[PDB]
Amino acid sequence: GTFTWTLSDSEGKDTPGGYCLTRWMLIEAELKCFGNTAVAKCNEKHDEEFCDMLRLFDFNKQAIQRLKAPAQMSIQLINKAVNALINDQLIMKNHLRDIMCIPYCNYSKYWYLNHTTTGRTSLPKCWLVSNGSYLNETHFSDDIEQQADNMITEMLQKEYMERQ
Amino acid sequence: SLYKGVYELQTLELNMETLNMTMPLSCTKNNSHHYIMVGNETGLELTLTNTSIINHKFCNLSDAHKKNLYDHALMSIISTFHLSIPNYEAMSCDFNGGKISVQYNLSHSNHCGTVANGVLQTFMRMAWGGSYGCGNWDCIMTSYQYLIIQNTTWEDHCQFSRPSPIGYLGLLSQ
Amino acid sequence: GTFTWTLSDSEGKDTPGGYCLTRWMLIEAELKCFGNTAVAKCNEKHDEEFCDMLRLFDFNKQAIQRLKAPAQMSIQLINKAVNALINDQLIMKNHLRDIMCIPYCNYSKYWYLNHTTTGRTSLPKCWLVSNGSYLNETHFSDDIEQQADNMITEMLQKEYMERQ
Amino acid sequence: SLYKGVYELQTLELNMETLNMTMPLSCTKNNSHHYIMVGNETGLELTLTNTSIINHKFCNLSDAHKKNLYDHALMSIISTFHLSIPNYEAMSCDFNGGKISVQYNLSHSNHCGTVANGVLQTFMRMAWGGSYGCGNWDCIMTSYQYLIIQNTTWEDHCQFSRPSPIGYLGLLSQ
Amino acid sequence: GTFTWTLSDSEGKDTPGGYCLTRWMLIEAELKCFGNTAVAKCNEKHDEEFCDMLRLFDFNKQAIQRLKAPAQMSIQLINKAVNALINDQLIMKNHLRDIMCIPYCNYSKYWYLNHTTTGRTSLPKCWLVSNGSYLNETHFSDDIEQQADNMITEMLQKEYMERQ
Amino acid sequence: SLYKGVYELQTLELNMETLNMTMPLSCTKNNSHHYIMVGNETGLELTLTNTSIINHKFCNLSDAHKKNLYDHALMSIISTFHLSIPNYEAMSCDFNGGKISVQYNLSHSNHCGTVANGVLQTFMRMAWGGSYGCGNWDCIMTSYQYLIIQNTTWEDHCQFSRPSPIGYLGLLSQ
Ligand SMILES: *[C@@H]1O[C@H](CO)[C@@H](O[C@@H]2O[C@H](CO)[C@@H](O[C@@H]3O[C@H](CO[C@H]4O[C@H](CO)[C@@H](O)[C@H](O)[C@@H]4O)[C@@H](O)[C@H](O[C@H]4O[C@H](CO)[C@@H](O)[C@H](O)[C@@H]4O)[C@@H]3O)[C@H](O)[C@H]2NC(C)=O)[C@H](O)[C@H]1NC(C)=O
Ligand SMILES: *[C@@H]1O[C@H](CO)[C@@H](O[C@@H]2O[C@H](CO)[C@@H](O[C@@H]3O[C@H](CO[C@H]4O[C@H](CO)[C@@H](O)[C@H](O)[C@@H]4O)[C@@H](O)[C@H](O[C@H]4O[C@H](CO)[C@@H](O)[C@H](O)[C@@H]4O)[C@@H]3O)[C@H](O)[C@H]2NC(C)=O)[C@H](O)[C@H]1NC(C)=O
Ligand SMILES: *[C@@H]1O[C@H](CO)[C@@H](O[C@@H]2O[C@H](CO)[C@@H](O[C@@H]3O[C@H](CO[C@H]4O[C@H](CO)[C@@H](O)[C@H](O)[C@@H]4O)[C@@H](O)[C@H](O[C@H]4O[C@H](CO)[C@@H](O)[C@H](O)[C@@H]4O)[C@@H]3O)[C@H](O)[C@H]2NC(C)=O)[C@H](O)[C@H]1NC(C)=O
Ligand SMILES: *[C@@H]1O[C@H](CO)[C@@H](O[C@@H]2O[C@H](CO)[C@@H](O[C@@H]3O[C@H](CO)[C@@H](O)[C@H](O)[C@@H]3O)[C@H](O)[C@H]2NC(C)=O)[C@H](O)[C@H]1NC(C)=O
Ligand SMILES: *[C@@H]1O[C@H](CO)[C@@H](O[C@@H]2O[C@H](CO)[C@@H](O[C@@H]3O[C@H](CO)[C@@H](O)[C@H](O)[C@@H]3O)[C@H](O)[C@H]2NC(C)=O)[C@H](O)[C@H]1NC(C)=O
Ligand SMILES: *[C@@H]1O[C@H](CO)[C@@H](O[C@@H]2O[C@H](CO)[C@@H](O[C@@H]3O[C@H](CO)[C@@H](O)[C@H](O)[C@@H]3O)[C@H](O)[C@H]2NC(C)=O)[C@H](O)[C@H]1NC(C)=O
Ligand SMILES: *[C@@H]1O[C@H](CO)[C@@H](O[C@@H]2O[C@H](CO)[C@@H](O)[C@H](O)[C@H]2NC(C)=O)[C@H](O)[C@H]1NC(C)=O
Ligand SMILES: *[C@@H]1O[C@H](CO)[C@@H](O[C@@H]2O[C@H](CO)[C@@H](O)[C@H](O)[C@H]2NC(C)=O)[C@H](O)[C@H]1NC(C)=O
Ligand SMILES: *[C@@H]1O[C@H](CO)[C@@H](O[C@@H]2O[C@H](CO)[C@@H](O)[C@H](O)[C@H]2NC(C)=O)[C@H](O)[C@H]1NC(C)=O
Ligand SMILES: *[C@@H]1O[C@H](CO)[C@@H](O[C@@H]2O[C@H](CO)[C@@H](O)[C@H](O)[C@H]2NC(C)=O)[C@H](O)[C@H]1NC(C)=O
Ligand SMILES: *[C@@H]1O[C@H](CO)[C@@H](O[C@@H]2O[C@H](CO)[C@@H](O)[C@H](O)[C@H]2NC(C)=O)[C@H](O)[C@H]1NC(C)=O
Ligand SMILES: *[C@@H]1O[C@H](CO)[C@@H](O[C@@H]2O[C@H](CO)[C@@H](O)[C@H](O)[C@H]2NC(C)=O)[C@H](O)[C@H]1NC(C)=O
Ligand SMILES: *[C@@H]1O[C@H](CO)[C@@H](O[C@@H]2O[C@H](CO)[C@@H](O)[C@H](O)[C@H]2NC(C)=O)[C@H](O)[C@H]1NC(C)=O
Ligand SMILES: *[C@@H]1O[C@H](CO)[C@@H](O[C@@H]2O[C@H](CO)[C@@H](O)[C@H](O)[C@H]2NC(C)=O)[C@H](O)[C@H]1NC(C)=O
Ligand SMILES: *[C@@H]1O[C@H](CO)[C@@H](O[C@@H]2O[C@H](CO)[C@@H](O)[C@H](O)[C@H]2NC(C)=O)[C@H](O)[C@H]1NC(C)=O
Ligand SMILES: *[C@@H]1O[C@H](CO)[C@@H](O[C@@H]2O[C@H](CO)[C@@H](O)[C@H](O)[C@H]2NC(C)=O)[C@H](O)[C@H]1NC(C)=O
Ligand SMILES: *[C@@H]1O[C@H](CO)[C@@H](O[C@@H]2O[C@H](CO)[C@@H](O)[C@H](O)[C@H]2NC(C)=O)[C@H](O)[C@H]1NC(C)=O
Ligand SMILES: *[C@@H]1O[C@H](CO)[C@@H](O[C@@H]2O[C@H](CO)[C@@H](O)[C@H](O)[C@H]2NC(C)=O)[C@H](O)[C@H]1NC(C)=O
Repeated sequence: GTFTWTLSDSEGKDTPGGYCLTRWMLIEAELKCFGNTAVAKCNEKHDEEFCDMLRLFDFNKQAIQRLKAPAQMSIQLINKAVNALINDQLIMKNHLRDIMCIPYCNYSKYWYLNHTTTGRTSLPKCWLVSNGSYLNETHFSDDIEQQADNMITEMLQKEYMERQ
Repeated sequence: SLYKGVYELQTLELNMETLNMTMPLSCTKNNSHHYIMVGNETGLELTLTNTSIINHKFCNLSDAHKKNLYDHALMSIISTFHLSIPNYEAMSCDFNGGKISVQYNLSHSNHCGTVANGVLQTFMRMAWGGSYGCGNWDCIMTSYQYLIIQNTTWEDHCQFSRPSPIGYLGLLSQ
Repeated sequence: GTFTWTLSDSEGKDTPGGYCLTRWMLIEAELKCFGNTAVAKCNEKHDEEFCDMLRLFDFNKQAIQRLKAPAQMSIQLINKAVNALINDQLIMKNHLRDIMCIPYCNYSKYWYLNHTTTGRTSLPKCWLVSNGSYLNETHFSDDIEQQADNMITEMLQKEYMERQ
Repeated sequence: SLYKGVYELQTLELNMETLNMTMPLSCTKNNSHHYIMVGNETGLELTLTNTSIINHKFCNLSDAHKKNLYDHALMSIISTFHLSIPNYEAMSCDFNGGKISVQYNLSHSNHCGTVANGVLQTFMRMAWGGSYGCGNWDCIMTSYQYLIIQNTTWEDHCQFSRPSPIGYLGLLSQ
Repeated sequence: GTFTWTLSDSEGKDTPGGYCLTRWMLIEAELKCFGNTAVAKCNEKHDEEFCDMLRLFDFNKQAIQRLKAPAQMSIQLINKAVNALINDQLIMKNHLRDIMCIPYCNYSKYWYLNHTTTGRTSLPKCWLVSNGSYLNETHFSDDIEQQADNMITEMLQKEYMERQ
Repeated sequence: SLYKGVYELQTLELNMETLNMTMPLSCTKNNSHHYIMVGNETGLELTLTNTSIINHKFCNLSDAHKKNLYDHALMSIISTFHLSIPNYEAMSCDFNGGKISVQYNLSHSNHCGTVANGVLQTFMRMAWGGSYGCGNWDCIMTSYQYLIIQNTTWEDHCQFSRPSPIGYLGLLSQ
């Protein structure tokens, strides 16, 4: 019950921890699961494209399972629900970046770091595009490394405080 | 590729098609065709042409619901597009039978400020695709004279893009 | 002056610390005060029903004390102020949960943990309802315990860093 | 009840009645009656009936402010309710004298898409109470033919609920 | 690349770290630069007037440099972009405070602490006004000191964890 | 001044004039004059007077764009102000030639609820300045009979204030 970003309050207790995306939810991929700590970051972050997409999937799951009603789109339901589920500022910033020919997120692919042998995952970040294609890791090599360092720092700080 | 010795860079790609049951998805084929899809059965094509389908100089939109309408979802989507456009009545509409369609007259005299642009801008906003000469978007124009909105069937319409709820949702946010 | 969630900047300096709710503000209860640390969490949290209610009371107090004007409702004032004071997303999520028959907050009662002999309080969370009644602590026992552990962790981390 | 040995679970309940001086509070009595209250003196009842109060086929709403209106707060609340409803003129209004009242005709031919539902949905939204068969809320209907909005006095109207600012505020947010 | 509050993703790599405001951006002042750590706070803070102003300047810079188009105001661009760049709640709270004759931020001057010999800076906070003039540091002496203590605490906590 | 021994209190002041190329700035001179400026060339004065400029009892606003309009930016700003005001047609407009101007008739019979107040309130909101008797802002009135909006040139208009984008942006947020 460490996830507040979700609509219902059940989701966390079912999977042992973390949050899983099944095969059907992914393109050309098998089941992937992210650590509880990283997923829980969406509870407070109010600036991440991944978290909003994650929330839409959670919503969709609930709508399908909860509404016994014929599965017609309830347009009224979406029009009502979107204000609660989506951060419109992210939508507009990516729209704005596209307008100004600045690399931006088009909500496709997400890139994350995975610490070898431990399977420790960062929360995924959006893989930016410009001029009809994706940007190379070379352009944003620096950001990739910043995330690696952020993960290292958390690991060490935890060890020190656990040791205390 | 290991960063700082131990962190592998790994990728994830989302399948947004699974969201088709609750929200419309926008997917494009090329600069002339954008497609909005509902569920696994229907949708509307948005297309740019130099020909017409409607010979009317008027839009019978309110009559489309006065008559029992053909699909609340589609009428809602069409209305949303129209409501977004700032107005001016440069629109003709048919809505006769199950085949529902609307046509906009993208006419102008300098084009800056016309509703024809309001239509073009909304059209592009509805389906970003990859949006590919970095000028201002504010007063733009295209070569096509007309915009057609028409019902269609569940086939193809996904090239240079994949279905995404973002277009529709973005307009709701506006 | 550790509270930024308030409208005026005076509120904290008056009571020794923390924030108090008088008898008149509570149902069938006497004065209750919460610790400064917990109250201050509302400065950054943007997802808590309790904090928005707390803010409305603070607003109300200021409107009554500040406006010398006949106490008519200024509808225009509320219509103007609400956008700043209330997180509409919380309102809509609880509305949505009700629609989908998912337990939700109806802004009534709030449940908190109190560490014995020290009086250390968590910030209160909303007590959910469904099908005309309140949910038992059994259904959300897990969340209650998560909060207890969160409080324990903070206590220990503080002791260790204070010791350093 | 001590969690982890030392944490007592303790409860708090808010008195929202103290907010009556600055914002309207919504409180219900049953499925036929919802009450909106102002200050410590007045308010409006919202009720579902199968009888009528207004014999008009028209609403003299603008005339209600043309004439010096009877209370800006109440006119504002009434207007807000009406503005929320998507439109269609299935409303009749009196507003003659201090007793102000409005009546909606909840008429329909399949009911999905009617303004009668827009009214029913807004009505319920305005006063959640405890909202108690998990179907879609989008196209719903009730047994009552009419909705009456009328001034009233400061008595009772709180059963299965307590006064709360949430209903009103939620509509402002929309 | 530690700044996410910006529109483009380049801004951080250019200046060695931190964020600089040139002479042209300041009134009666020469170049000033703030530390990276403090600036980065705007990535998560959703309640600070300084951060929104900072963002407008960043936007302006990009619009001028990126748009090759004649520099006419694109009103449509601003009307579109503002929703993403400005926290309207701050605008409304200051508006509300002014209405109620409560000291408020009018987005003019900002006050910060600077640790001597190290040049360590807090993120600036808005200097409030009321009744046609600025408030004295005496009225908000307490807040100034709270910030000084917050900086001290961070310094010490870092030293202890670095030592671990 | 060192706090806790080591922290100097230092100040920063922002120059918002550098933002003139992308967004309008509001700057005042006194209670009778508020000025909105664009780029480094033009702007609109907002002024409170007891005289008139327009002898019309009507506003030719739509004709202002029907005719090739004189500046999209200014027409947009004027429209925005007008749209903000809740309505009532107590407005006359000229827009003839490059000199564009509008005049509002701030007429009332008790003033509470008139559009004249809607205009006064928006006017003040547009340019806070320093806003300097703590009564409610809701139903206020001034001594001036008319509001004039008129094009002007790039001179002065900054006393007791400095240019700021906040006024305009605040109205967009509303
Ligand atoms: C975010 O931004 C990125 C970057 O622009 C977009 O990425 C593009 O995604 C599209 C769709 O996945 C790629 O387009 C093409 O997809 C074809 C698959 O569909 C075909 O077959 C079905 C039937 O099964 C038909 O219905 C359909 O009409 C098509 O005929 C591929 O076959 C295409 O292959 C061609 O290009 C590749 C190069 O990538 C060559 O190797 C092939 O030989 C062939 O010539 C093609 O892949 C498009 O390529 C992607 N671009 C890039 C740079 O990767 C994202 O779509 C966008 N948004 C989201 C939400 O993801
Ligand atoms: C959030 O959701 C919860 C759960 O549904 C709601 O909780 C309900 O709250 C109401 C109001 O407090 C409870 O309703 C009844 O209140 C009566 C008190 O008012 C009476 O007297 C006044 C005069 O003083 C009259 O004006 C008024 O009309 C009433 O006649 C009690 O007397 C009722 O008692 C009956 O039920 C209890 C069981 O609880 C029996 O023991 C009694 O003998 C008697 O039969 C009753 O309490 C309602 O019971 C609460 N429900 C639950 C499950 O607790 C919240 O109101 C809602 N929102 C907010 C903001 O709180
Ligand atoms: C936030 O709130 C604060 C507090 O109210 C406002 O601060 C005021 O700012 C204004 C403008 O900076 C100060 O007003 C006066 O500015 C004059 C400068 O402009 C003159 O010269 C130009 C040509 O160069 C002309 O175009 C223009 O019309 C003016 O003639 C000064 O000359 C004035 O000086 C007078 O007052 C001072 C006292 O401060 C005396 O010492 C002088 O001798 C003289 O009598 C004056 O400074 C105003 O004083 C400031 N008030 C306070 C309390 O500091 C902010 O503007 C507001 N918003 C923002 C965004 O900053
Ligand atoms: C629209 O989205 C739905 C998902 O929301 C897509 O349908 C899903 O298709 C997969 C693969 O066929 C089904 O997976 C398997 O289904 C069986 C039977 O239910 C189950 O026993 C397996 O364990 C597994 O889950 C999935 O259930 C099904 N979901 C639903 C709700 O039907 C649908 O194909 C999408 N439509 C379009 C046009 O893309
Ligand atoms: C609407 O809300 C107001 C509160 O905002 C309620 O009035 C309050 O009632 C309490 C109890 O009677 C008063 O408490 C005591 O008042 C005396 C005299 O002021 C004071 O000396 C005591 O120390 C104590 O505060 C409280 O002051 C009063 N507040 C106000 C502003 O009048 C009112 O009853 C509510 N109305 C309804 C219909 O519920
Ligand atoms: C409206 O804002 C622009 C800034 O966005 C103001 O123009 C700026 O004026 C300064 C001082 O004259 C220029 O600084 C210097 O310019 C030269 C030549 O470009 C350069 O070599 C120096 O290193 C330095 O940057 C600045 O470039 C110029 N910026 C632009 C975009 O023109 C303008 O004065 C403001 N208008 C009003 C009415 O206040
Ligand atoms: C991070 O790397 C580990 C190690 O490969 C991944 O764990 C494996 O995931 C695959 C997924 O198909 C399983 O088949 C393996 O059994 C897992 N264990 C190992 C040690 O291989 C982990 O999934 C990666 N993280 C993510 C989110 O993909
Ligand atoms: C987008 O694709 C469509 C479909 O292939 C192209 O339109 C077709 O053009 C041929 C040749 O003129 C006609 O026979 C088909 O009937 C047309 N199909 C449709 C659906 O109109 C269209 O020209 C392409 N546009 C761009 C910009 O590439
Ligand atoms: C869109 O849907 C309509 C029906 O909802 C289709 O119209 C049918 O068209 C066929 C072929 O001409 C007729 O035999 C049917 O009688 C029509 N039905 C009705 C009630 O309109 C239309 O063809 C579809 N359009 C596309 C492009 O798929
Ligand atoms: C639609 O028709 C118009 C009018 O013929 C086309 O616009 C002209 O195209 C010729 C080339 O064939 C150019 O030399 C002219 O300069 C164009 N006119 C203008 C005002 O630019 C237009 O290209 C046609 N559109 C499509 C999609 O075929
Ligand atoms: C947590 O528990 C302590 C201990 O009971 C509470 O402190 C008491 O509160 C009551 C309230 O009526 C006072 O009468 C007592 O004098 C307080 N002291 C003790 C030791 O009993 C504290 O209030 C509780 N926390 C909350 C928020 O209720
Ligand atoms: C809600 O309560 C009201 C008030 O008790 C009920 O309406 C009353 O019904 C009696 C008997 O027909 C009449 O004599 C009263 O005049 C009615 N009062 C009012 C205010 O209309 C109403 O039926 C109840 N509704 C539900 C769903 O329980
Ligand atoms: C609502 O308020 C109005 C007055 O604002 C009340 O109307 C009065 O009703 C009594 C009884 O019939 C008359 O004697 C008065 O002359 C009326 N005054 C005016 C000016 O209308 C009305 O009764 C109230 N309604 C309720 C249900 O309380
Ligand atoms: C209002 O009047 C209508 C019409 O008489 C009532 O609706 C019918 O009620 C009978 C039972 O008396 C049912 O058998 C019918 O099937 C109902 N009609 C429909 C279309 O469902 C309605 O119940 C009355 N409403 C109230 C609140 O008394
Ligand atoms: C905090 O204080 C230090 C020490 O004065 C400032 O660093 C100096 O800034 C001035 C700015 O003109 C430079 O000329 C000096 O060379 C800098 N070094 C020293 C040691 O004087 C620092 O800028 C201050 N912080 C801020 C944000 O103003
Ligand atoms: C605000 O300043 C203006 C400009 O000085 C004042 O209006 C001037 O008044 C003189 C004397 O009547 C006239 O000759 C000028 O033509 C007026 N100028 C303008 C632009 O109207 C105005 O009275 C001042 N208002 C306040 C409240 O101080
Ligand atoms: C505002 O701008 C207009 C032009 O855009 C100015 O109008 C001109 O005024 C002069 C002096 O009377 C005439 O010679 C020009 O022919 C006018 N041009 C047009 C096309 O209107 C007007 O004076 C400006 N107003 C202010 C106060 O600066
Ligand atoms: C505009 O004209 C009106 C009408 O003459 C002025 O209002 C009156 O001013 C006299 C003083 O000259 C007061 O004794 C009256 O009480 C005022 N009337 C009202 C209804 O209050 C008004 O002051 C003039 N406005 C300006 C800016 O000069």
